[PDB]
Amino acid sequence: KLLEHKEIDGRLKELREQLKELTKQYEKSENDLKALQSVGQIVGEVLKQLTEEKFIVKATNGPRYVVGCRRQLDKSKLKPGTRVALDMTTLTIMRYLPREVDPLVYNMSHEDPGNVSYSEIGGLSEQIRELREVIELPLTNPELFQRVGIIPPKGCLLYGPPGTGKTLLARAVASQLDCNFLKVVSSSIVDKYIGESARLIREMFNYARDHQPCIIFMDEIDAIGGRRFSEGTSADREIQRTLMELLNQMDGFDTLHRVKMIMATNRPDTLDPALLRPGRLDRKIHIDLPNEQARLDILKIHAGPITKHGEIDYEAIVKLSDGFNGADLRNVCTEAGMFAIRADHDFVVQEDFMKAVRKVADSKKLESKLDYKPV
Amino acid sequence: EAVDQNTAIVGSTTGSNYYVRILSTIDRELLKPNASVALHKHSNALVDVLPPEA
Amino acid sequence: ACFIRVIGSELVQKYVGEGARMVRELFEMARTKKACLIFFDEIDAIGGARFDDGAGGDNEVQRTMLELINQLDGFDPRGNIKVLMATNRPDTLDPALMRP
Amino acid sequence: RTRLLDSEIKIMKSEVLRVTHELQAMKDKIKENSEKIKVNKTLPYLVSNVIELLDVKCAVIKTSTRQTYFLPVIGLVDAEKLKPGDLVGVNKDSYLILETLPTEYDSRVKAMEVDERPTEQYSDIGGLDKQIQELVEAIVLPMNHKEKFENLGIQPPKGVLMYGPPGTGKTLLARACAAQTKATFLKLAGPQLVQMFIGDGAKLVRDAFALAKEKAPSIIFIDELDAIGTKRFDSEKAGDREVQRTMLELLNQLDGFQPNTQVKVIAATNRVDILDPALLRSGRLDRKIEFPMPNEEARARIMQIHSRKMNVSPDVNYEELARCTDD
Amino acid sequence: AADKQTLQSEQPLQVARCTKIINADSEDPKYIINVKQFAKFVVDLSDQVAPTDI
Amino acid sequence: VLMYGPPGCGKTMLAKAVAHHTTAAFIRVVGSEFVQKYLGEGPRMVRDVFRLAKENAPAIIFIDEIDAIATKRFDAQTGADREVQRILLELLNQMDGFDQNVNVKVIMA
Ligand SMILES: Nc1ncnc2c1ncn2[C@@H]1O[C@H](COP(=O)(O)OP(=O)(O)OP(O)(O)=S)[C@@H](O)[C@H]1O
Ligand SMILES: Nc1ncnc2c1ncn2[C@@H]1O[C@H](COP(=O)(O)OP(=O)(O)OP(O)(O)=S)[C@@H](O)[C@H]1O
Repeated sequence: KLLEHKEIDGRLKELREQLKELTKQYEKSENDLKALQSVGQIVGEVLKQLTEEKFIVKATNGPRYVVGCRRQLDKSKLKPGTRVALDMTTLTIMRYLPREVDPLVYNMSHEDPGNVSYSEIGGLSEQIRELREVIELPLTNPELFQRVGIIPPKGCLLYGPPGTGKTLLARAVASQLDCNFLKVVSSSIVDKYIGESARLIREMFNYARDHQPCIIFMDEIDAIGGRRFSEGTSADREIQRTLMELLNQMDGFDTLHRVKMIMATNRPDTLDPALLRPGRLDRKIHIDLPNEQARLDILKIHAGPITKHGEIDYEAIVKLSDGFNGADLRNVCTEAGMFAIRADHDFVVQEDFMKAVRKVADSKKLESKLDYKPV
Repeated sequence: EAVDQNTAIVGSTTGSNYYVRILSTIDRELLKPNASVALHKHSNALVDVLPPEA
Repeated sequence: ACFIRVIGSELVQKYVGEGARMVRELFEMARTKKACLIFFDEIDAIGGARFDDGAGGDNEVQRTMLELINQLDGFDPRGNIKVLMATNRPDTLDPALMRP
Repeated sequence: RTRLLDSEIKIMKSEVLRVTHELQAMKDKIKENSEKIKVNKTLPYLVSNVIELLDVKCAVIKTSTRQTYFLPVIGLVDAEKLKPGDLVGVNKDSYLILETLPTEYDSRVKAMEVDERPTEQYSDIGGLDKQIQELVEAIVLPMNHKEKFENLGIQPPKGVLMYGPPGTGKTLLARACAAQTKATFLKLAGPQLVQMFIGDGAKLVRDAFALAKEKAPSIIFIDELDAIGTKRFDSEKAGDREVQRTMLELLNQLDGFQPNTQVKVIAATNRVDILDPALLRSGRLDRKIEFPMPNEEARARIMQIHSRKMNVSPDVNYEELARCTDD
Repeated sequence: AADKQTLQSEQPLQVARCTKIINADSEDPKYIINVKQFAKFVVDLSDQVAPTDI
Repeated sequence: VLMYGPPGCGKTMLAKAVAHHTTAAFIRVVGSEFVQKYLGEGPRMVRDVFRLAKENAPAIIFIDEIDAIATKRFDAQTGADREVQRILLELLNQMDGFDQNVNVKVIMA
């Protein structure tokens, strides 16, 4: 005679699940009913402090006021250039916040997917190690730099033919540090106005001033950097002054603190030789079109998830190919598996690699000017 | 500007312009420029004047 | 005996679908009468190319042009109504009325 | 024989506390959902924008009258569901985030979606037959079976180029794949990307690709890519800028960073030689598919395809007709 | 004063701001209005109208 | 005062050091934020700097920009000509030749 124990325990557990999943959502909605008594607070900024409790302020949508804090708001921490909160009705200061974002920063900052580490890439081991010495070190420890006593360097630029995985290398960086990446495509900065470009640059740079270990990556900088000639196009005046926004605020009065800039271009020639002086960017390091061992190693990276057999003629694929990126190897391996899927090879024959080398090497009829060598 | 004794005209940061009775508290010459002055929320009258700003 | 004349930039009026409302008006005056002729001219500002980026501007033209494709041909075709369209270019038109 | 007595007194207490569970639900929901319907039925509840979102859970609201309102208590959403730079609906009096607006698109993006989807059954394409085969294998099967790729483990393809003479048929694949595959079709022309309005085509590219991100079976038919696809110069005082901004934004938004197989990119140019080396390379457009001039029988075939629904007397020799058509 | 008394009876009968329509949702009326100048709005109707002709 | 030289001679470095040595109220701005939308906006910025300058002291106040906002080409109706005009006229008309007791040595380079 013990079934009533289970016949009450199961009902107690199920009614407890009901009461928990219902009454807890009911307590959250009770907190929402309490939030129905919560007031929207005015955004604004201190203009200047006059007395111990009078504070000259200005609404960002309009008027100007002299008001006071609550009781414990740490008035000393209000310094002109801080973003504060005001009451709606009595208009008294309720809070100060860390500064704004203007969410164009958000929609390219936290859009970033983390990647695999540098195990995906290869044939740039010199670039891996040396660019590691110019990127990774002073946030691991900045004090071997201070054991010798020298200020750490600032930044670099990647160049060569387009698409070799300059940005994929930055992705391998974006998988390594995993800390504070701001990666901007760096051409949409001109909206339709004049100083809004500069203002967004300032907003990102004060975000980099607030947060310590920041990383900056800009791509296709030819649109935004450009070259200074005598003034022709009025739509290049803006690019010259935006470039001077870069010329100051990559050095500034205050030098940056752990704010690394990483750069990657398709042509570094058209950049102004005011930007080619070191200190700002330390060295322009080259990523090349691969060699035999480079093609072989990145190919064997791409030869991984393949239902192959004892047929893989590595040397014919690498030697019958005459300059092909990691993504060109994606093209060749992908379409070799496609030629397998052409007439449905559930396995992978090697002879389709020859067909893919045929197709892509014949497709290279279309691409000239294979270099832009800086300085 | 001031029309007469202790009653004057102030524009505002609310958008429009107003003509206000001002107290004898502020000294009668402290209002030469368009100086930073203090008004009332509800009933719009001068309390104090601050000479610097900006 | 019938004819109506309509310049394109007559529809430059500053409310959304007002030009589309006059497309409604012209197509519901067309079916009242038999063997009639509305005439079209300056059909570039009426719109043939779907120019767009993230602006949201000259869109009454856009929805009016969609209303034009809708009531023009497709969904109870024309009958005893013929309308000529005048231009200097077959270059700035739509491939949806170049629907062959 | 008293464990059942304690458990049945606890079951009467379970009915009591379950009446209390239903009480804390429904009786409190009287107040809550009554006044939350009533706050939803205050107005068309003053749509607005979140500027940022903090967690000291705390949000800043800008109205659609461009007036700002912080709150340290958000309300009827969660901090993860919203994100800053969103359309949001806010009470006029309490200034409270109520509900998210489902209007997060543009205007001529919604006009860009070709809704008619005209019919091209595969009788019509004649002479491009191996192009039909390579085309289906490189585009339609990415829409159907990624199992067919990654059970052999390679990749799905990344764009295909349709080029040849401007008569031999580039419109054919557009209407054919739109009518025969049942994915979400979207097209794109070239002078659309030619704008007097500076600095806005990046919004077109990124917002159309977010549209493709949220309408995942996304055929995107780029047409006349060689309009803005032009091989670059390095001159002085000669040339515009924003065409290169839109072109390079399409490039850096397609390749370089953030890849996605929720996009399918179909471009079709007449000529190829004007195009950049960066517009193709091997992840921009994977394939380089030239089109044959219709040899003899392809001319006869398509000429009969146009004469399918017309009255044709059988005294017609198509090989004679198409064979005395040269070029 | 040819209708002055009825004009002293239309003072409790006054409604209907101008408010051009942008668009709507689906499955329901649920329209969307800008007034003129202020803002935008996602509106719903009073009950004694025709949801067809909106 | 006016400076020139190739990029990389430590151009801001002198301004850094002279800001360090001095006692005065080293108000700094930079140049490329002067190009802004509303009427006389950057001109209002220059007058804010000058009125606050004459309010503080003739102590030392600082600006560091010359290039491409104030070129000698007055004569072009080619874009932002309201802004180009107000910047050029503001620079000259607040230069004035002199103000004689304010804003010691705007250094341009
Ligand atoms: N199978 C076909 N059916 C109908 N028209 C065809 C066919 N093949 C070719 N054409 C004609 O070929 C011409 C051009 O075809 P398309 O190349 O698709 O036009 P398009 O859209 O201008 O392509 P572009 O200019 O290269 S981006 C038109 O006059 C078409 O009618
Ligand atoms: N002569 C120098 N010797 C050593 N380091 C120097 C020297 N000049 C500048 N620096 C370094 O660069 C910083 C200051 O350089 P800047 O004065 O900003 O040059 P610059 O102003 O950026 O050049 P411009 O303005 O683009 S022409 C110092 O903090 C040092 O780190």
